[PDB]
Amino acid sequence: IENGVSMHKFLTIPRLEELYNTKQGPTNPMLFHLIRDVKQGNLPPGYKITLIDIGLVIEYLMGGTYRCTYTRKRFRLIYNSL
Amino acid sequence: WQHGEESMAKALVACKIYRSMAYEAKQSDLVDDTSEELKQYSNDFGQLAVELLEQSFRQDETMAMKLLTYELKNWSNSTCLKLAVSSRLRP
Amino acid sequence: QKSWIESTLTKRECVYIIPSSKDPHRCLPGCQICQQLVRCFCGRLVKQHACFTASLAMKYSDVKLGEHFNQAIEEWSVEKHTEQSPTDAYGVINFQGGSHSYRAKYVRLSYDTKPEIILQLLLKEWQMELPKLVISVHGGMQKFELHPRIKQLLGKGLIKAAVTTGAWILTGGVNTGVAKHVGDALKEHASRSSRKICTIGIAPWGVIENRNDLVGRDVVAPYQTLLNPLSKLNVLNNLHSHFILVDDGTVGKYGAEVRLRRELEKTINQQRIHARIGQGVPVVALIFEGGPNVILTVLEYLQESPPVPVVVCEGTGRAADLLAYIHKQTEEGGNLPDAAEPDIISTIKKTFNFGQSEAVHLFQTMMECMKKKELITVFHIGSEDHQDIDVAILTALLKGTNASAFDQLILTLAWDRVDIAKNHVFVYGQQWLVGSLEQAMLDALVMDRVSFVKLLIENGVSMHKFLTIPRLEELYNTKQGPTNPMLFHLIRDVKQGNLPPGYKITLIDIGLVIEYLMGGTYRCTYTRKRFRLIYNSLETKRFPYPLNELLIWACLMKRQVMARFLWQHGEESMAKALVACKIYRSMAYEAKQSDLVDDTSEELKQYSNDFGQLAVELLEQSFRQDETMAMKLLTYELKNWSNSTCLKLAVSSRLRPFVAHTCTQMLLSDMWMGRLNMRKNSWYKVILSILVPPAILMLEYKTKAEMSHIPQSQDAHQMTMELPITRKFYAFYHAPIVKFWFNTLAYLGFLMLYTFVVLVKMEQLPSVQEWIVIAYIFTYAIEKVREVFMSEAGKISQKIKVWFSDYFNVSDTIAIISFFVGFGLRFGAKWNYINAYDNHVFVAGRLIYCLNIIFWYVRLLDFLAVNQQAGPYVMMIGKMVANMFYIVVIMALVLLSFGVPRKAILYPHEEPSWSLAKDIVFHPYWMIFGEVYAYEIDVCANDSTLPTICGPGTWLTPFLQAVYLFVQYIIMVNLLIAFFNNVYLQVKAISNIVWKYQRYHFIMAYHEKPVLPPPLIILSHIVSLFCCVCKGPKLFLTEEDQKKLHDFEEQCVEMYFDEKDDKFNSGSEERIRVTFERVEQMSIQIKEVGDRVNYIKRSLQSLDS
Amino acid sequence: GDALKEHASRSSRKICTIGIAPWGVIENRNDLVGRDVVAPYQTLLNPLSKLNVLNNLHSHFILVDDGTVGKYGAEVRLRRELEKTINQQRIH
Ligand SMILES: CCCCCCCC/C=C/CCCCCCCC(=O)O[C@@H](COC(=O)CCCCCCCCCCCCCCC)COP(=O)([O-])OCC[N+](C)(C)C
Ligand SMILES: CCCCCCCC/C=C/CCCCCCCC(=O)O[C@@H](COC(=O)CCCCCCCCCCCCCCC)COP(=O)([O-])OCC[N+](C)(C)C
Ligand SMILES: CCCCCCCC/C=C/CCCCCCCC(=O)O[C@@H](COC(=O)CCCCCCCCCCCCCCC)COP(=O)([O-])OCC[N+](C)(C)C
Ligand SMILES: CCCCCCCC/C=C/CCCCCCCC(=O)O[C@@H](COC(=O)CCCCCCCCCCCCCCC)COP(=O)([O-])OCC[N+](C)(C)C
Ligand SMILES: CCCCCCCC/C=C/CCCCCCCC(=O)O[C@@H](COC(=O)CCCCCCCCCCCCCCC)COP(=O)([O-])OCC[N+](C)(C)C
Ligand SMILES: CCCCCCCC/C=C\CCCCCCCC(=O)O[C@@H](COC(=O)CCCCCCCCCCCCCCC)COP(=O)([O-])OCC[N+](C)(C)C
Ligand SMILES: CCCCCCCC/C=C\CCCCCCCC(=O)O[C@@H](COC(=O)CCCCCCCCCCCCCCC)COP(=O)([O-])OCC[N+](C)(C)C
Ligand SMILES: CCCCCCCC/C=C\CCCCCCCC(=O)O[C@@H](COC(=O)CCCCCCCCCCCCCCC)COP(=O)([O-])OCC[N+](C)(C)C
Ligand SMILES: CCCCCCCC/C=C\CCCCCCCC(=O)O[C@@H](COC(=O)CCCCCCCCCCCCCCC)COP(=O)([O-])OCC[N+](C)(C)C
Ligand SMILES: N#Cc1ccc(COC[C@H]2O[C@@H](n3c(NCc4ccc(Cl)c(Cl)c4)nc4c(N)ncnc43)[C@H](O)[C@@H]2O)cc1
Ligand SMILES: C[C@@H]1CC[C@@]2(OC1)O[C@H]1C[C@H]3[C@@H]4CC=C5C[C@@H](OCCC(CO)CO)CC[C@]5(C)[C@H]4CC[C@]3(C)[C@H]1[C@@H]2C
Ligand SMILES: CC(C)CCC[C@@H](C)[C@H]1CC[C@H]2[C@@H]3CC=C4C[C@@H](O)CC[C@]4(C)[C@H]3CC[C@]12C
Repeated sequence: IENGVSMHKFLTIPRLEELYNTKQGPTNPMLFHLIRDVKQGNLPPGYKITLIDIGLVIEYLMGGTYRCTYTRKRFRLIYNSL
Repeated sequence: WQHGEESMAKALVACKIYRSMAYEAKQSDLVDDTSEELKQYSNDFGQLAVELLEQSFRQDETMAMKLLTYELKNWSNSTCLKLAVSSRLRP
Repeated sequence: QKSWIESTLTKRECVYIIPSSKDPHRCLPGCQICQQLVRCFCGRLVKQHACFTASLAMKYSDVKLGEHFNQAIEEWSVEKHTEQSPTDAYGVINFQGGSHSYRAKYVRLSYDTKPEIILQLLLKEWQMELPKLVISVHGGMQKFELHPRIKQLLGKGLIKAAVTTGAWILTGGVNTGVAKHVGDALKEHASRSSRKICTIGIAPWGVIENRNDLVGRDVVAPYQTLLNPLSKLNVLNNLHSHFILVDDGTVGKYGAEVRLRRELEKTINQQRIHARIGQGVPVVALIFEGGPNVILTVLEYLQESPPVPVVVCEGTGRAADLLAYIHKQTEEGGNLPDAAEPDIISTIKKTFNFGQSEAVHLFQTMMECMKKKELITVFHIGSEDHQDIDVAILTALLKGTNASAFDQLILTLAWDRVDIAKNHVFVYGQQWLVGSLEQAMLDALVMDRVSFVKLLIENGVSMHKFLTIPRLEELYNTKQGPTNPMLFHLIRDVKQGNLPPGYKITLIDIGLVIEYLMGGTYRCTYTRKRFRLIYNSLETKRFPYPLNELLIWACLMKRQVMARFLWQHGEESMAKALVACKIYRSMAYEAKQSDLVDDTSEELKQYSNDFGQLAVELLEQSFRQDETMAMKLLTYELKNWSNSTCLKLAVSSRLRPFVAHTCTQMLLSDMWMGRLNMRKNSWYKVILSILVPPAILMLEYKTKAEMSHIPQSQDAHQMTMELPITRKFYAFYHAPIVKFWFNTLAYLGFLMLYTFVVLVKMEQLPSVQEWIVIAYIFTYAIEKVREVFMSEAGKISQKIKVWFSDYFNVSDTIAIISFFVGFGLRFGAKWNYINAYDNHVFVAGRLIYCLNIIFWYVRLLDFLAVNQQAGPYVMMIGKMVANMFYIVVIMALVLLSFGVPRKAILYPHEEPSWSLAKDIVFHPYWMIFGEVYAYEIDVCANDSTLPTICGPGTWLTPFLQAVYLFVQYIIMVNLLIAFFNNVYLQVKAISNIVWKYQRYHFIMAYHEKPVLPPPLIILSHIVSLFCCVCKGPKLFLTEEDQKKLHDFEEQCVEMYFDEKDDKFNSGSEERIRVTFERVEQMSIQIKEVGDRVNYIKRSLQSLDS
Repeated sequence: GDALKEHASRSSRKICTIGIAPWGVIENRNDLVGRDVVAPYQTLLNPLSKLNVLNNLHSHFILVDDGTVGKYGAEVRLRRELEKTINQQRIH
């Protein structure tokens, strides 16, 4: 960042979607569990995580009427574009 | 956290994420607990927010009270009080 | 348009077109290649214009039919062939990358702008404050490098010189020249640091990358530091806070910045540096490299009118290395030493190779620079030049520019830099004039620069000469500095509600404020006949004690740093600190109560408590030196503070740590004695000497010398001149210790009677015991009316408001009024003669006595509280009843939660009756105190005392009561035991302090009391009214003791400040850091000397071969 | 007199610094006239002055009245004779 990296340019969907789907680093076994809960109990074997699914975790973790930007119409629309 | 803006808001969301992860991790019987680690992570961000509010408050008490109550627009139109209350963050 | 920028500032765009020079690039189809590549002599090619008029000419082949008479090709004139319009690019850069997202402002103006409009932009539009210095850095035009030695030091001082003086740094802005390393200096040494430097960068729009990104109206720009290798232009540097981007209409070429920049320098040097000062914002030029354009610029400035000095930095690049070089080999003004033409042109030929004609031309340009050697500074970073470039940049404006020592000082004053003024304006052998120093003081006072007020007093300013009426009257009437909105409000109050619009404050009006703020009988020197007389007249206007008058000014203006400074200069140090505590304390009270603006009362009370602590810390210093003279300091009349007293001023401000200091308590103990020496007597002998008067002659007294520190009445002091017999009786009965016991024996014999009267039958007429009691309570009440009238302060409603601010004076009013209601009903009733108590009026009077008696026992706590130990416990009881209040409100709720179900379950068949109010509250209260009512629980039991109360639902009451007492005792009584035990220590500590404070009012009340107690006091009244119609204590000092006492106070303020520093300078934290800050410097000097020995070894091999 | 300044001549222990000068060469002679009078004396080094200013940090002064004014000289006798008059005193 100091030597000239703009995180606005480096934060596309596939990248930030890739960042969740990494075993090349310190990972959380808690996250894949949280995803199984919000997904009605199912987990397909491959299952590259998506951002609409992270949204359901945060909405579950923040509780109440919290609604993440990953579950909105604007994002769900452009998500299917990319 | 210290890069970007909305610093208290990001610290009070973070306290609530870990706090909920700790609760689920404790209650959920999946592997070894890891809940003592997440609550400390929560209380670390919850302390940052307080230490900022003290900083804001000593500068201008009127604008600091505005910081508590402005709609966020990036955090579901919530509020820094509402996020601290959401995490039972009493200080 | 809703924008001054849009309405006023203008862009530029080459509406006309002029093709590039001649050449088609390659590629046979001449017509295609023309429109494809060919640049305008504007600077942009045909397809970039878009120039709607020219667009319908782009189609034809372009604007301007062909060959066009080569005169007319070059007839490109920015004034003729380029057009203005409401600008497009003004907003906020949002530098992406780096860290923190540093955020700057920009604008795209035309070079056709008038110079004033730019100053209108920086200040009014961009909301900037006018600086006190401008640093115009010229130097490298192309990206270069500095030794990390030479880099960081220029980034120490170019910052520090710009922080302190609130300076603007005018760069090129583009990240290729000096702006890079200027911009880096912002980085390492924390340009924010809670104090941002307003760094500006002026560049031309035609040469900067990402022009499109900065287009838009008030738009945040996603600008980034992307140094593309394929880019040809420069990047805007990050750490510059502002940018001005001239729109020359062209693109690609440099050049259209140097006009505006120099004209901005003029436009700032034509601004008043500060409303109080009559100079202009000075300008200095700084250099880090240079080609021909730079050293030519250096020549311009030295030639300008006013001349702008120059600071060159040896060791930074082509020019600056040379400009120090040619300048070092020069003499006074204008020379090269006899044989230097060959050497210096070779340096030119090597350092910047043009070659043997342009060298000599620019060499002649270097001559005319070295002619004005006096304005140029050659700070060389090698060893120790001009003491750390801060000094050099700031002192450079204090060089041969013909500015007298006044003009030299006042500029360092605006900058708020004394180190410059000390080391470079008060240099040995300076030519100071008569009023220059005094005038600079008047500026430092109003601008609130204490450090120059110190400096000017040290360097020969007598505040007795500089404190006339108009000056000190002007000082109140200033907006050129930190002012107090509270003062003009205080003036409106004392002026009956009026305020004429102009209203230059006067000193008779400040006097009315102080008299209002100090209260009581304070009378300032500004309202007296001597001052009011000479005031209308204006040697005789010089204020013999000025620093008593500027201490008040500093405090009425809420200027603490000035107050504490002006406090420690002069004399009467405690007195000035205790007045100051009272001024602020009253200002805080008025500011709190008065609903004028935001409160500011938390600020004033701390200012009060700051001076109130100084006085205590001095009294401790005095007391540890000499306890006898310190007690004199408490009680001498002041003669500059309304003939008041340091105790009286501390009491006036309720300043308990001074009244509870062990010196006042040691004095109050010595006034309690009187002439008696109760060190070598005992209370057995004082009491016996009251009942046996001739035993007054066989107990020891004090001489006139032990009574020298003790204030006295006039009569009491006259009788120390002579110890005869009739002086030993006066000395005894007029001692406060004697008046006390002589009143306790009368008061104890009062209750014994009044107890007897109340326990024994009372017939129609009062017994002898009861008449003696009415005599006491009557004569005792006359004593209290006397206390109110002779209280302190002539304002009647204050005599009353202060007397009812005391517990035992309010209860006496109730106890005395109740008694004569009782005597009236008792005495003035139609007695029955068959049986008393057939008269309900005689009953009432008697029962008032039986309750009035309670007031007169509790009053024994006023007499028991004279003791060391008893007193504080007495004073605790009130503080503790106040603090237990809410535990007891809960205990009363638990009571009614129980009493109402109990009464309702057990007694259903009740009509409305006031007994219901009792029975819900009566037994549940007595349960708190050990009464279980064991045989009223379970009323249906065999052992019951209420078997008739047995009925439906009465089995619920033992459950209810089990819960009740659990809550009372096991929770609420032990919570209260816990309360007290965990609050005892701090209530006991406050209560010692409050007792020691009330001990002033108690003892000083007894100098005023008559001798005889309140049955025989009427004699002392009749004697006083007989001696009032027919015809307090002071500390009398001779002239040689007022002398030796002021010497004592001065000596103790010395020891105070000395010991306060010696404690600090000898502490651990202060020795670790001076140790730390020298291992800084030594570590640098070892590697320095560690570098020198590396340059000593080279000589060994050199002299070897 | 400056050495008194920097290194805290008071320091709770004042040095009894004496300065013997002649009265005829000192500025503000009139200001120092009077009987047991506190003098409003100041350090005003007027450029148009020709005489010397009494230094501040000296605790005492002996100003010989030679009868004349303007000339130096009438101090060296007393000073040396004071040295004798002290060296003829028992040190303790
Ligand atoms: C024979 C039997 C008959 C009677 C039986 C029953 C007797 C009942 C017994 C009652 C107890 C009697 C003692 C009361 C003690 C008061 C405490 C006190 O002084 O507090 C404060 C009073 O501050 C004031 O300013 C007071 C001014 C008015 C006087 C108080 C009226 C109370 C009257 C009650 C009449 C009850 C009499 C009922 C009968 C008609 C202390 O002062 P302060 O706080 O510093 O205030 C000054 C400064 N300030 C204003 C800025 C704050
Ligand atoms: C600094 C402030 C603190 C000090 C405060 C000092 C001020 C204190 C204020 C005190 C005044 C309080 C009121 C007094 C009594 C009147 C009310 C009353 O009950 O009257 C009764 C007596 O009526 C009479 O005619 C007989 C009165 C005899 C004189 C006693 C009161 C005067 C003394 C006052 C000396 C005070 C001055 C003290 C020295 C200054 C009326 O009832 P009755 O007639 O008996 O019966 C009627 C019905 N029956 C006939 C059917 C039975
Ligand atoms: C069910 C029964 C419930 C209650 C029952 C009893 C409790 C009722 C209690 C009422 C007191 C209310 C006052 C609260 C304290 C205020 C602070 C204070 O210091 O006040 C005063 C002192 O303190 C007193 O005057 C306390 C008096 C009561 C203590 C016990 C009396 C013992 C004697 C009676 C024995 C008789 C026994 C037999 C009688 C027949 C004076 O202070 P001030 O001048 O006002 O200044 C304010 C302080 N400030 C400046 C810091 C703000
Ligand atoms: C959440 C916290 C838990 C609390 C703890 C548990 C709570 C305790 C629970 C106790 C159990 C209840 C005892 C009563 C049983 C029934 C009584 C009955 O039938 O007959 C009796 C009626 O007597 C009454 O109706 C009185 C009710 C009992 C009052 C108990 C108060 C609690 C004191 C203790 C509290 C501390 C407990 C200490 C715990 C170790 C009498 O018999 P009878 O035939 O009707 O009449 C015979 C005629 N005669 C009356 C003329 C002789
Ligand atoms: C710790 C160990 C304790 C032992 C535990 C064993 C428990 C055994 C339970 C026994 C209850 C049943 C026995 C009585 C049967 C009904 C008839 C009767 O005699 O009624 C009697 C009242 O008493 C009642 O009516 C019942 C009382 C119920 C509450 C008992 C406590 C509950 C447990 C604890 C929870 C408490 C809550 C605690 C909250 C913190 C009426 O008799 P009397 O009063 O003499 O009046 C007769 C005359 N009359 C007709 C004129 C009115
Ligand atoms: C205000 C301040 C004054 C100063 C005080 C000193 C001066 C005051 C001194 C004296 C004035 C009183 C005169 C006495 C008259 C004698 C007759 C008498 O009383 O006989 C009684 C016996 O009892 C006594 O004789 C003692 C009565 C007083 C008891 C309290 C004295 C202690 C205080 C003072 C001394 C210690 C001092 C302690 C402190 C160091 C008999 O009772 P009776 O009521 O007479 O009979 C009628 C009964 N009937 C109504 C039921 C029908
Ligand atoms: C500010 C002070 C002033 C207070 C106000 C003034 C007070 C003066 C008030 C009144 C004076 C006049 C008294 C007579 C009243 C008319 C009734 C009457 O005459 O007879 C009746 C008395 O009835 C009663 O109620 C007597 C008791 C009332 C006094 C109340 C005092 C309390 C004041 C607060 C305490 C002070 C605390 C002050 C602390 C600040 C009946 O009695 P009788 O005549 O013998 O007839 C027998 C009847 N029988 C046939 C049924 C058997
Ligand atoms: C007629 C025959 C002749 C004899 C009669 C006389 C008999 C004797 C009379 C009284 C008893 C006490 C006598 C001893 C005094 C000792 C001296 C002393 O130190 O005094 C102290 C106490 O001063 C007082 O006044 C204390 C209260 C006593 C008078 C009122 C009674 C209150 C208590 C009633 C309770 C009711 C209990 C109910 C029980 C029934 C004052 O001096 P200090 O402490 O040095 O000051 C310290 C402060 N300093 C350090 C800042 C300087
Ligand atoms: C819950 C804990 C464990 C207990 C469980 C078991 C108990 C459950 C609860 C309650 C039991 C109620 C029945 C017991 C009475 C039987 C005997 C009787 O008749 O007694 C009396 C009536 O008593 C009544 O009429 C009872 C009133 C209704 C109950 C109200 C709730 C009280 C408890 C709070 C709610 C519960 C929760 C409280 C939470 C701690 C006697 O009246 P009588 O018959 O007219 O007598 C003739 C009178 N004569 C001769 C004078 C004419
Ligand atoms: N020497 C000496 C000396 C002699 C007597 C005293 C007693 O002082 C009396 C005054 O003390 C005052 N006072 C008191 N009085 C104590 C008291 C008064 C009455 C009762 Cl019934 C009780 Cl339970 C206790 N408490 C105070 C407090 N908490 N804060 C401020 N002032 C207080 C009150 O105005 C009262 O008039 C103090 C010192
Ligand atoms: C928040 C707290 C809740 C509890 C409580 O405080 C506030 O609520 C209050 C209401 C009071 C009652 C109001 C009116 C009457 C009528 C009167 O009728 C005279 C009849 C006859 C005489 O014989 C006339 O001749 C008798 C007294 C009674 C019942 C009061 C009793 C006390 C009560 C219960 C008080 C109690 C302490
Ligand atoms: C409600 C009325 C009609 C009946 C009597 C009320 C009771 C509570 C009154 C009558 C006498 C009163 C006392 C009279 C005198 C004093 C001394 C004072 O320093 C504190 C209050 C205190 C201790 C009073 C407390 C309240 C009191 C006890």
